Amino acid sequence: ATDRGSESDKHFRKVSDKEKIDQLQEELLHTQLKYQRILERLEKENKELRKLVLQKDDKGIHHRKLKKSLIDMYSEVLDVLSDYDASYNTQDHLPRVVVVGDQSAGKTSVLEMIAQARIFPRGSGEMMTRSPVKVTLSEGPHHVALFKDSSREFDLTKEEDLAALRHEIELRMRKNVKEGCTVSPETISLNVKGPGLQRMVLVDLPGVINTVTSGMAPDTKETIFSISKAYMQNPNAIILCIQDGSVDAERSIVTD
Amino acid sequence: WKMVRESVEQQADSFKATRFNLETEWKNNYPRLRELDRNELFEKAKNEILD
Amino acid sequence: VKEVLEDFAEDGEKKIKLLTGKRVQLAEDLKKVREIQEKLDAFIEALHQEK
Amino acid sequence: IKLKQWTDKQLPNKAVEVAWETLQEEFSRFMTEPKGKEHDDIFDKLKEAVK
Amino acid sequence: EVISLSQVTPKHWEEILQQSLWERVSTHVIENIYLPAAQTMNSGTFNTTVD
Amino acid sequence: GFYYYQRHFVDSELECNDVVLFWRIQRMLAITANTLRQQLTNTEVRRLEKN
Amino acid sequence: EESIKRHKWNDFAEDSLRVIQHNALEDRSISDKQQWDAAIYFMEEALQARLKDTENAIENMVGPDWKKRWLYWKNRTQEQCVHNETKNELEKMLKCNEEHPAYLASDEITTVRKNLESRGVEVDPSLIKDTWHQVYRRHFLKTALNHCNLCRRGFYYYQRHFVDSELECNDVVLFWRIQRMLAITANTLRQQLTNTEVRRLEKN
Repeated sequence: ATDRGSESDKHFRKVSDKEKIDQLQEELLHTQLKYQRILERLEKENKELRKLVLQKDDKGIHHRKLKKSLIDMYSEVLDVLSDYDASYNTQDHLPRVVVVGDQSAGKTSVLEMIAQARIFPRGSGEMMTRSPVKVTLSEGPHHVALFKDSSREFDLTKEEDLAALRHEIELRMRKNVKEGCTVSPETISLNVKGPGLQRMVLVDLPGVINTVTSGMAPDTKETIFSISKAYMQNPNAIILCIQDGSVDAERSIVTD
Repeated sequence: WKMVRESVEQQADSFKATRFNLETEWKNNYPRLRELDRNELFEKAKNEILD
Repeated sequence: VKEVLEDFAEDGEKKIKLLTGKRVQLAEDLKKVREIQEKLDAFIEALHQEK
Repeated sequence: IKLKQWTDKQLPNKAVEVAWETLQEEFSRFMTEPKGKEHDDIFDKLKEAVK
Repeated sequence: EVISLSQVTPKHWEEILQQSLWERVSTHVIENIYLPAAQTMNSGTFNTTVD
Repeated sequence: GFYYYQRHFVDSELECNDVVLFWRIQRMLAITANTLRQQLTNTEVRRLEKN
Repeated sequence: EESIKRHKWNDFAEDSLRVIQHNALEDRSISDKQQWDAAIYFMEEALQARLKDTENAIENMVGPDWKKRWLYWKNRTQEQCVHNETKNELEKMLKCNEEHPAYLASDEITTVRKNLESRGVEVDPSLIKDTWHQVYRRHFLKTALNHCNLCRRGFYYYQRHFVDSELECNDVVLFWRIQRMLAITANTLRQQLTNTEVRRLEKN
């Protein structure tokens, strides 16, 4: 048997079988048995195509006037331009409405009246917009909002969903800002539909300040304007200027 | 929307041009290989190094 | 080596430590430009038809 | 006298240096030396980083 | 006539440009570089004056 | 001998930093002329026609 | 024993040497005949040592010459005969073309196996790769020494820039640089020893 090839093969087979029942493999089996159940039982529900059919209806015949809205496709167009280039240059290629205003001028209330929903950060005597938020308005019988990055739809006729939407927007705004700073350029995309809405992409911008108030971080003054320029300079965009008309106009800065 | 009708068509023809423009440079850069990613490259390098 | 290459897996910077990253960025740009133009084409056709 | 002193206090220390340096060097060489014109250096950076 | 100007051979333009360019520096080349550079006992200082 | 220059053994041996200097400025002048010509013939002449 | 353990070499030398070594290498310029000859000497010495090692390995691997086989009855082993025939294959290749690089094609390995098998020699890719490594290194080093023989009398080609001239004597610069770098490293280490470390040793 010594120095025999077949005997060597048989010995190798035995040695490999013992390794096949090694503690590494045994622990792999034990952990795998739990893993087959962990992050599982979703699959059986997933097989259903009803959700897909609803998405098809949205894409194709939605049997409602809202279907195949051209502004709706423009929203996706601008989102994909943003995806192509973080840098402003290419985002400036295509038109949008960019809304700038004096800090605490009520600009979010204007954008809410235009959007016909309490979907913008609302507060008394405080910076409301700190990271720009682009909301696209399109006609539709269902007054609903949806984030680019989520699956939750917000009913814009009920306060619970409106407040959840506003505070989620606030949290996203904060998450776009580095620790210790207050203002950031990153744009939040929300697609809002409802009756009476016009075909209008609207970009809320960080409020501009003549000078920093003591409580606010100094950073913002240099940051805020730069961000505004990034979106304001778009040669294909409309500038919507929101100025506080209940104060001495000499103190305003947005018009500059 | 008037500004959109006037500017988006021109810039959409320009974006067809843009995708061909990316094709122009990209194919010269990587004629043999298309749309390679650094994570894919890492996996390939890991396999080669362990080999 | 397998452990070290797993640590390679964890860190993306450790993949672009040397700034020759054209591969990944170019691939991403190609795919995103194709999406841009695909959406702009339907938008422009809707301009022709819907308005 | 000389051999016993070296064996007790030197030889087992020189031999390990030789062997581990040899493994490190051959490990480096397999990962870097081209096998003629067919060598692909795309992962050479990653090989050196792993090493 | 403007179009005919476009038709002027590239070598014609390059010849005019180079001849004028050389007229503008050659006196400075010798007066400021060559004369002080060529008087050195160390060609490194010749090239240093040059640079 | 350009090689005698390469030797740079001693001043008595050929020390031809002079030829390399006039060569370098040859290149500078020729490339300046051709760059100016190219901008002229592909950028400035068409702008001239428009004006 | 104790005095040695109470001494340590200043580790900063590693960085200083890095600079110093570079400088000694940095001189790539052989300006005259004297340094040309010193350079060729060091190149010849360094390459001859490795060539002699390769030749001893090849003699053991291939076996005795025919003169030994009939005068001292140094008959070859089967492995030696196989290695001899594989060497003959690789050597005809290199004799026909001295420019061949170290690395062959894998199909070239298969072709070598096939020819050796056809003549009646048993060969596998590993025998070819080992034989190839030793044989190509011997060819490489002996060609380098013949290039030494030609460098010893090569200067006109570079005066004339003649286009048909194969000879280019650039390995000479490498071994010149390394000889001078060995000198500089040894001298720097000696100075560190004799002014800093030896007095610390006396104190210890």
